Amino acid sequence: EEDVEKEEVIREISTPCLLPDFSKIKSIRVKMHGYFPLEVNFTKDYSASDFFSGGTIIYIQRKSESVFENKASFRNVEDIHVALKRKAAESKNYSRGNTTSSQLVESLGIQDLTMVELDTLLSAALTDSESYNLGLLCSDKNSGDILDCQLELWYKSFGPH
Amino acid sequence: QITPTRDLKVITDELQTLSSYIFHTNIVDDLNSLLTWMSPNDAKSNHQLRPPSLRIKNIIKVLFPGNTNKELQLQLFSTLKEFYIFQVRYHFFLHFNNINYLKDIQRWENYYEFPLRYVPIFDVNVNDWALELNSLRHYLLNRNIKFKNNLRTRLDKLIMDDDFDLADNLIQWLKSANGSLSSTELIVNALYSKINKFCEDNMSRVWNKRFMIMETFNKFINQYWSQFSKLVGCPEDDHELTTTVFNCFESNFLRIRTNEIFDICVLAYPDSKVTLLELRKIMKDFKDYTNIVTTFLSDFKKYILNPSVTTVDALLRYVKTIKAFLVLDPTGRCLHSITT
Repeated sequence: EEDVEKEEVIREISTPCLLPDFSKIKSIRVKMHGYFPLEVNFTKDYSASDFFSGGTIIYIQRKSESVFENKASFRNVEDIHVALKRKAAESKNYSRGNTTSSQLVESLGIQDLTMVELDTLLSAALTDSESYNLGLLCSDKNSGDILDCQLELWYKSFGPH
Repeated sequence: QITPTRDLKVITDELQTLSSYIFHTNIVDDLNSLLTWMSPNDAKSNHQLRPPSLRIKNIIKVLFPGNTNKELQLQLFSTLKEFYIFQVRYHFFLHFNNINYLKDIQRWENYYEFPLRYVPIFDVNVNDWALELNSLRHYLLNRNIKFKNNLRTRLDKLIMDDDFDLADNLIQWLKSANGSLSSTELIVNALYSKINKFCEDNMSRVWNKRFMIMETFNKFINQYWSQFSKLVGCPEDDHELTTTVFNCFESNFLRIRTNEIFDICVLAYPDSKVTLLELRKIMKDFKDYTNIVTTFLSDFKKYILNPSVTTVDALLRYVKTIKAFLVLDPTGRCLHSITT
């Protein structure tokens, strides 16, 4: 509240910083490249003092860098700068390869969960009740590697055998 | 990107019936000659990278010189498109396991699009031909691990030998494919490998120069930054990318100096004094100091602490390291660790 009756001013501070009095704070958010954003707004019902009564520390969850997350398409923006920073950070530990399990699952060629699952399911048949269910997956309103399933179904239906 | 297919037999039967009704002539045999020519399934009746005769071209002119004829003609195009769509993927699936290099997919693309110039079927305003091409590219990326690895190696080799134009074509191909190997990761790794090798080539064992990291960074920027920006497509004045590149350069400079610190302090001193002071500007963490000492002890004890070495030269080199590290470290805590 800027210590006055004015509306608001955004204040950007580092982490180990002394925030102002709890009763005068309306909302706080944390944003940073990596851990997914967290934002809490304090209404009249609960105050910042009541929220922090258990402790003055708030935890944030870690966003997972999983191969299964990026099945076929990268939904992440993947900025060139943060990719370079991550590469430099990884090299610092490396200076201080197929060593991690993510490369192992990548080497096995089972990265795509849905594509592998439908490949097993289509192995033989093609019962009509199932076929409509598989066709429903191809005709999904929103999904990921939809084009992969469509062409896999085409390969099964009218491919070499 | 949903594409329909109505089986080869049905679409062929629809095609012969439509041509017979519209044309009222015996072009069906001659129509069958065209479909084989566009067909890469049969390698005897297709083009085989050979221009068609006058017969095929004349027919196309006939096919390509009221409302019912227009819609009957329109559904014909769609039916011809469906026939070719069946025909390309079946050929692609026949040779799916035979793909190992990018040059293979380009020649197959030329093989498929060879009839395209002689018979225009794809409308200009709809990039339909590109859509299935990206679809087939996407599947090849997401189904053939060996092709994916070969593309990684090919791009790494191409970026290593400064074949920038072919590398740009490869990056464009990957972006169009939109596969599980995004070009952003590849250019990051290619850039990281290139800067590491350039650093190894340039600032290896050269310690007389002052502010040489600036000299190295400027030389690399003038030699490769414009090409790299063209590859990525980002503006040339990307300030934060240049800052990160510089931060990686000094990190590489630190790593090289940590590796060579023994010859740096023992032999070149005091000629390498200047870069020692520059090194002092970079070291900031306790891990950096513990790595610098444990390496330096390891080599010094390896070489100098041999009793086969003369004791007078051993002491002379020893005090040379003492003054070198004292100038490097005003506190002298590392000297105490070395002395103990």
